[PDB]
Amino acid sequence: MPKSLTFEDSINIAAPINQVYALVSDITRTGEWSPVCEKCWWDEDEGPVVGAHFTGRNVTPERTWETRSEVIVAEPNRCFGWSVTDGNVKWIYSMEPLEEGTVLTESWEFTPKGQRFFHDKFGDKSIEEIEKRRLAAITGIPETLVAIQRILEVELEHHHHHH
Repeated sequence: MPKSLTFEDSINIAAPINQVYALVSDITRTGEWSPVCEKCWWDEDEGPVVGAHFTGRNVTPERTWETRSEVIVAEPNRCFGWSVTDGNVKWIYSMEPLEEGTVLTESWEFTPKGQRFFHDKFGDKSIEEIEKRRLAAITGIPETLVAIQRILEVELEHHHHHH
């Protein structure tokens, strides 16, 4: 039942917080004059603080879509969590720097606001659509946590560390 489209996953990575922060924050890339992006900028231009929001319209031969994400929690080298639109989608990345690595803990909190975007169109028939995005995050977020860990550990050594 449409109640709370929320999922979280945490993993211990054998790489420092400098690696983990730079890996999870993937928006800024080769785009000095906008190639695959139409217009994309980050809060590093102004100031990455609570209330600031990085905005990026992406352009593809299929779609043209824009994502603004507001920094509702800014903790320098402790936790960086943004929100796509006014309390609609949350992406909360808790970063715990160990003396042997960093534990990344992601929390996706999709509220009834964006659920209503499906519900108000179909309701009965949109149940599958809200379950779709739920289950795609239940599979997608843990997958991503392992991918962040993996690419870093291969880059650290690749040798010895393999089960």
